[PDB]
Amino acid sequence: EVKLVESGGGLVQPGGSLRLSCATSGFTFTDYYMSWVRQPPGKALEWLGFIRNKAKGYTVEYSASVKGRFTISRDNSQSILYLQMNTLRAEDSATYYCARDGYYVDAMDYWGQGTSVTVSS
Amino acid sequence: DIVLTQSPSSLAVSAGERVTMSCKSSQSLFKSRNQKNYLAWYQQKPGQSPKLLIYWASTRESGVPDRFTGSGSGTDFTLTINGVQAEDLAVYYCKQSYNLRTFGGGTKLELK
Ligand SMILES: O=C(O)[C@@]1(O)C[C@@H](O)[C@@H](O)[C@@H]([C@H](O)CO)O1
Repeated sequence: EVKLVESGGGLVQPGGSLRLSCATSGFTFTDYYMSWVRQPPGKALEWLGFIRNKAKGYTVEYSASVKGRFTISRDNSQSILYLQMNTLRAEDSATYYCARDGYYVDAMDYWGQGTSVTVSS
Repeated sequence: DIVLTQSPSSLAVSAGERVTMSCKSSQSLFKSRNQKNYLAWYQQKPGQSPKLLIYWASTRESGVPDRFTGSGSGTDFTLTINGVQAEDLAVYYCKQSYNLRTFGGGTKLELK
């Protein structure tokens, strides 16, 4: 059974930092990519980037929207995905979904329940 | 900077009916190598996490009911739901995975 559990959500103030976590299971972690998609309350989904798998070299990619500020890393041993965020701008706020990606179906076939981020002064 | 425009923005319908919705692309999403259209449709019920419905334009994901049918290629794609059930109420996103990933604005489905 595939499981993706995100965590580390809550109130923060802009410019600060926040570390989002995403535990996995039920599949060979290193066999797949791992993407981060976010959805601002009342808005559409946004792909932030992924981290490739073992065969590719666990290299990372980012959308122009978050490139530089956010950085993605993984922990193959424990099979845990991470999103290191920097300068939590007012439009950074939203529910953050980690997902299972790759070049097999070229899609995110498994998603987590997400973790909410709210930026309040 | 691939841009995916979905039409319409929203659409309400009664259960059991047949609906279509459009996904329009900026660049061709067709790969001449494996001859695959790098586009996927995603279902997201209100307050829940998104779910893969279809990939490679027409390939239905495992478990997804037969009434969900995806079609099109290049820049033009559509999602067809033959006999909309109550469970179907949700926002539908098309996504290009031709170069990294990009989601459309989404098409919201209502059931009255
Ligand atoms: O970024 C990748 O490594 C990846 O292989 C992801 C695939 O889904 C696919 O988009 C691919 C491009 O099509 C280039 O081959 O890039």
